Amino acid sequence: ETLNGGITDMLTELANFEKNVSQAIHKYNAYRKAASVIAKYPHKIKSGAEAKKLPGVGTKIAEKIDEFLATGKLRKLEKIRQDDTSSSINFLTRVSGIGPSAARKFVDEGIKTLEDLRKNEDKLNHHQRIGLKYFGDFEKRIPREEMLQMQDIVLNEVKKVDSEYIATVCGSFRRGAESSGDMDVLLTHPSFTSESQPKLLHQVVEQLQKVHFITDTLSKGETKFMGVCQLPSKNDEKEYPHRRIDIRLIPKDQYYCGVLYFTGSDIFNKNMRAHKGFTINEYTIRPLGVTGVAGEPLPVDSEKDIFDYIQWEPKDR
DNA sequence: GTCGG
DNA sequence: GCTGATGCGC
DNA sequence: CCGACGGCGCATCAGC
Ligand SMILES: *P(=O)(O)OC[C@@H]1O[C@H](n2ccc(N)nc2=O)CS1
Ligand code: NA
Ligand code: NA
Ligand code: NA
Ligand code: NA
Ligand code: NA
Repeated sequence: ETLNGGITDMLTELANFEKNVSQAIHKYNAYRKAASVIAKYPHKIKSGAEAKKLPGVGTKIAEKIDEFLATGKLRKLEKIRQDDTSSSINFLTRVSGIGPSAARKFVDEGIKTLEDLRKNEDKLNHHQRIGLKYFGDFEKRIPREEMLQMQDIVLNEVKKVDSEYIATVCGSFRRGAESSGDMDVLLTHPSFTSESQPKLLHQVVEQLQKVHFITDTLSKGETKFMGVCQLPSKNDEKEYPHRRIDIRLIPKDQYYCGVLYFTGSDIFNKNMRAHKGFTINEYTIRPLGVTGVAGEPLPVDSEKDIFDYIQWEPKDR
């Protein structure tokens, strides 16, 4: 599955410059679509024309592939990689909270590196400071073992605040994956429905700060919390990395739609979405009509009440 | 940049 | 001060 | 040729 990796690296490299430097998000997704269709292609590509056959690979990406195969490089990438301005803008967006627009502004003012960021705490907002502070940790994957320990803590403390909460760690983790990029937790409580927040999210966040699991807050409102956490390590062991954790308060009757959605995979979702006359979003499933007019959303008490309706487990996905 | 109305 | 627009992460 | 390409919660900015 690494058979066109040079081609795939190139395309992802091009993708990020469109996103972070050119600010062309559709070009970004075009290069990424092209990269992943190629990454799944079971042969070593020999020509751009061979690749052009795949959906998401067009004439310009096929030309690029021909230049890359003939020379092992792309003049445009070589060039843009040398460029002080653009390289810097690209790199700074790796800090969580620095998007393409903040990156450009910093580089305009001569702030180009992490050091530069450090020397100017004042010019960054809260999220950006936390992303700087944990820059290295956030780029690390989380082994399954550590996620299990993190899960242990979350369920214990959620249940302790109130035994009637229901919390589920979603993401790749729930799919059995050997590692994860962060922790996505979905939270509900029987007294929170589509027509209902009484500090339900807040008092959970607070409990996990109280036992020193949550260490920082990127953002926090009534339904979505974004922050940082860390496992305790014993007296004379090296610290675990700081880790990203999100917690979502969803109403009881949308939980399982939410669960499914944040369970992923992104691939299987977009897939089963289009796959019959039903439409699905993170919240609900609605039946259509003639034009395609969504009727009222259907009740749900489980994940598998949804595997009724298209005639369609997380292990697989 | 690629697709498709 | 308040409303809506934009930036951002995912 | 020429528009679609994803949408939503929170923080923060621009404007009144
Ligand atoms: P994060 O990287 O934790 O992804 C998990 C969930 O998937 C959904 N998702 C992923 C990527 C993007 N671009 N958009 C998106 O909605 C929601 S968070
Ligand atoms: Na641009
Ligand atoms: Na094609
Ligand atoms: Na960023
Ligand atoms: Na995730
Ligand atoms: Na992730």
